[PDB]
Amino acid sequence: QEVVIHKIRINLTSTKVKQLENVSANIIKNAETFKLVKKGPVRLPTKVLKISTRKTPNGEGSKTWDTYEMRIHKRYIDLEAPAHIVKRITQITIEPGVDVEVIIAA
Amino acid sequence: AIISKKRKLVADGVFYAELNEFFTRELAEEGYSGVEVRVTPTKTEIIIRATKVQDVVGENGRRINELTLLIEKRFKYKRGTIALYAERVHDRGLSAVAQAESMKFKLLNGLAIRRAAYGVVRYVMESGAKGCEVVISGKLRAARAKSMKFADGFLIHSGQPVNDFIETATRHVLLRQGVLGIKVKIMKDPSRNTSGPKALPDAVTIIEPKEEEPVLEPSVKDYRPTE
Amino acid sequence: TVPSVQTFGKKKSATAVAHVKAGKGLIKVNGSPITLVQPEILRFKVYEPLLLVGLDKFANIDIRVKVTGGGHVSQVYAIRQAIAKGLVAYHQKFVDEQSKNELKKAFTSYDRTLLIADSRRPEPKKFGGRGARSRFQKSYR
Amino acid sequence: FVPVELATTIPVEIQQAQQEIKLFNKWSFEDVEVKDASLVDYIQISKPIYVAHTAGRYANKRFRKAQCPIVERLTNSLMMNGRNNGKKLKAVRIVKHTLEIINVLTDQNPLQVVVDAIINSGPREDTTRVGGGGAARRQAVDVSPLRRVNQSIALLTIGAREAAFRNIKTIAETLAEELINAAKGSSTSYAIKKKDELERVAKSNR
Amino acid sequence: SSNIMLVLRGTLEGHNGWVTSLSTSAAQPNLLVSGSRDKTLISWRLTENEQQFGVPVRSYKGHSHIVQDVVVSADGNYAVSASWDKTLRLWNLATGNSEARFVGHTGDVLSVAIDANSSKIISASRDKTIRVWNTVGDCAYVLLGHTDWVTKVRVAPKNLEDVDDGRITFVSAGMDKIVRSWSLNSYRIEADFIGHNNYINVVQPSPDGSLAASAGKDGQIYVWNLKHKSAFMNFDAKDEVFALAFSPSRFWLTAATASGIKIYDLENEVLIDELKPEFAGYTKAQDPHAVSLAWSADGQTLFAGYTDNVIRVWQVMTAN
Amino acid sequence: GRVRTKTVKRASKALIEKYYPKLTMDFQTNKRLCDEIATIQSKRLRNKIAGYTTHLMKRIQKGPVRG
RNA sequence: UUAAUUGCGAUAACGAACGAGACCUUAACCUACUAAAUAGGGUUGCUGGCACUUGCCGGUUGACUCUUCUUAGAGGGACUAU
Ligand SMILES: [Mg+2]
Ligand SMILES: [Mg+2]
Ligand SMILES: [Mg+2]
Ligand SMILES: [Mg+2]
Repeated sequence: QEVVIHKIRINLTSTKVKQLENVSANIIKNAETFKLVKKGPVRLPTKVLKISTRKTPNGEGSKTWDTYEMRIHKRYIDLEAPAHIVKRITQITIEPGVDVEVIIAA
Repeated sequence: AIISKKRKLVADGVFYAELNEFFTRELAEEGYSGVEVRVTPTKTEIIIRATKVQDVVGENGRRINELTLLIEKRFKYKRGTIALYAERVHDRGLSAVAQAESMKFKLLNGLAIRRAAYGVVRYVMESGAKGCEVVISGKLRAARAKSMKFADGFLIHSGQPVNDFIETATRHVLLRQGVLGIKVKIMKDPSRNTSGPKALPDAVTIIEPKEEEPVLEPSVKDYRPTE
Repeated sequence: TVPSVQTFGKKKSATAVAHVKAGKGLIKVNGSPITLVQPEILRFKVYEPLLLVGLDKFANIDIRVKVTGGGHVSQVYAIRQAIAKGLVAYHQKFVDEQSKNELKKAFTSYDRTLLIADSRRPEPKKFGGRGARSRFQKSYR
Repeated sequence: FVPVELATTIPVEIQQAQQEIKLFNKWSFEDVEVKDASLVDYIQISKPIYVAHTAGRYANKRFRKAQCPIVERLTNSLMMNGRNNGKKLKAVRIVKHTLEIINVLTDQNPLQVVVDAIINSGPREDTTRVGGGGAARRQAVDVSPLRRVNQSIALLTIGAREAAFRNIKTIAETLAEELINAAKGSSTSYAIKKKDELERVAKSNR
Repeated sequence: SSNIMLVLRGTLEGHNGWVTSLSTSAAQPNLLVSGSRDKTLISWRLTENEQQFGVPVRSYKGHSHIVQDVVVSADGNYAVSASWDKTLRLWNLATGNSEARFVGHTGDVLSVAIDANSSKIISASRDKTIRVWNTVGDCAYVLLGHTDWVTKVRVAPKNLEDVDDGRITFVSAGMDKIVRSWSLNSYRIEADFIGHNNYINVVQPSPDGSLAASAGKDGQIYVWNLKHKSAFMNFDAKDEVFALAFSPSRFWLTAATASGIKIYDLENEVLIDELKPEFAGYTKAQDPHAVSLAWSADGQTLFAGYTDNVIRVWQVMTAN
Repeated sequence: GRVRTKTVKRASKALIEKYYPKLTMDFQTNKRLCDEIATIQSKRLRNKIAGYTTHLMKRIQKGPVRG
């Protein structure tokens, strides 16, 4: 007997976007075909991670500078959900790049 | 561990760089071409695209085995957490890195530079890519520095599609007189480019309209009524 | 429920969110009477739409504007835009098309950004200088 | 005179009948006349405003700079010296004070006074760098009306600042007295003095 | 012979995009809904006070792209708007708030047809489909049968055909150069009317409903019998057309030609008037062309909409 | 400073040559036509193509032109 | 003619390639969509003060509801359009 509502909460992470977006699409499609109550795939400010460096390794030349960056997207979600179907959902449909974390909200 | 998400992502990136430089250092003689890191909740698999798959595999699959332990020894991963997979490259012609390593190896044997480079570019054209370039700089048979370019087809230099299609590799070759820089640029065919745009930005494809005969002017028609 | 609509106005960062209801001529920005905007000289500007149309235009209306961001002049201009946009939105939605028409005519007939947002927005600073289009200095010798 | 009840009580002078837009609720643009027939259409007294500060796009196009209210151009040109480049609030307060002073000195509703001062101090002839290297000369050239307006504003504000520098007298009042001198032909004004000097140099080098 | 000449009375303005469609509520005389490229449906009250014939009432914001066709409800309280923002919108004409947003097309929508009385919704769209919606928002039927964009679907009026039929017939057209009329309950295909040498842009049935007219680029107007299932006549406008509207009482046909408006007396098969109003500063090639037409219930007033963002009223007064 | 370089003009000219009966004086309609009937990567290029096609439609309506 | 070897064209030149553009990031516009206690808002509880007329200004992981504002995806929007 594992009927207790779990309030399970997922949080995604991805350097890129489309993999994260399709992962979220898969998670929501699985939850809805499983008849679950969800708080939608909320959108969080994609944290830009910036580093500005000098191009020249020696400092000679006109001052020229460049800005590398990533843009990380988190977009957590959360379900009012039982265990076994949901934990199985968590352990399925992961592609590389996207990192998934689960907290039970115990 | 309890580590900020941004810090963890940077750590994953620098770990990716770890493995990439590792494989370039060691597996070069076996024809290393690229690395990928895929993670399941269970294990973190490392997928190693190489030219000569068996030599990377080694005798009776021993070689792969040792590499795994090195990783688990170097990066403190527990036994069985990470496994290694060897696959043949889809096609060695397209992967510029394999071509550049082939260049370096063929020079190591002391081959004709122009002959070797033209063999490489001909192989690239044979592989179906729509443009190749190989650049060699250094002490070409002399003391004064030189830099000759050997190109065919055509290559685009500017515009974000440069990253979208054109693969590029650079290698240093150790000859008795010093170091020779080789740069390989391969412009992948947009038609067969997965995971990205299927054509160049300015490639306009007009579609042929199907034709019909217009003589049927009056042509009263009737269907049977349907519920 | 009470006919009520919500609008916004901006100035480069400053955002004024205005909620307008069918009330009794209640005009508060940040929960304070509109007479008390600190610029004190830009003060007439916060009145500025009203005097164009005449406050009698909103005697059965109440406006509350919460405003954040920006500096001060930006804040005041955002408040102005919020007020004008709220008047226009309410009158268009519940009163009549022609009413909104003379309101738009009066607003646009004076300091066009009073109704329309200003798109004039700062751009990033390139390297090599103190400003986006400034260079440090050169020696030559 | 017809006050309207609301939940918030707008003060007397602001709420009474003010569909008669005034500069600072004090001075009216009506009755303001442009003497010289040229500089009309180059001063925007036709447009009534309630503050002398309206941040609009008045410099992107070739000639929209003329649509600026004249008082705002004066304000924006008060702030010189580099250090005080911004702080428009300071400039608008100074100009408001100066309008009050002009209201004191010769009641004549001040906007007419400042417009007349602008008209008078414009140099109708200028000089130009023409002499080539060796036999340098000073050529006499006619001037643009818009340039006359802009030049008048610049010389007025320059005179005001130079009068106020390290001086007990304040910028507002120094500007006011310069405007008073410039409404007439009072050569005590620095602005008209420089205008005369420029006119004379142009004339002597016809 | 038939000395009845209509004259313009005034103009209706307020749209900032082309007057794409008009629609008159049967029950209410002075009500007129007009859609524009400005994405804003304007409801007009007709006033007999002065030169302005009609006066706006409510503007219906809620459309992000072009509004193409407009249809009013039977009572005069709802109106359906077809838009290029990939949706349909149903509006209450008193409050002014849309309550239904019909979603599901892939090519942007072009045409709307109201039910006979109230129950169903008929929409045409570039996605080569015709959608039969309910009043709340769900799509019940997805009619297929056109390879190209369907330009317009209009419900065939049911005058007296049988007392009761339990069936609602309508018509559809597009660039397939074939006109497919349909029946609705259940609600399946029926006959094709292949007549057009160049593609059709507008079809609008006669007020009785047994007759319909189609026209397009070629300038040929094919007028057709619905129940009799026979081609009636083939006029030619000698010019590209935009809209055709049947007059209610007269046996007439207004047509929105590229140059002006051609009125045909169908019984005599002869045109009786051209509409070419005056504009200033238009060098004979930038003449705004009519793209919306509407005949009021009496049939004595015509409402037209050009690209000049103008809606004109043509009062049909007798010239003795 | 807009002059609409070779690619837009050539693609447009082809579109006229192939579909003149299917083009109109309008931009929006011609925009959707060119989007549907040809594959254009970036929508800015598609808008430019539609604009040139509309200009050519207006030119033809005024009078036949070379090329 | 354009900012452009950018085009109109004229043409012992013809067709092609790079560069420019095209392209990507960002900035702006989306009362259209998708949603949101890690962002907000309305109503409504329970409370604090004042005016006492039911009005304001407040507080409050209470309840309900909403997404204009804040987010970020899909997209829409301009191409010199008229
Ligand atoms: Mg290029
Ligand atoms: Mg600076
Ligand atoms: Mg570029
Ligand atoms: Mg929003």
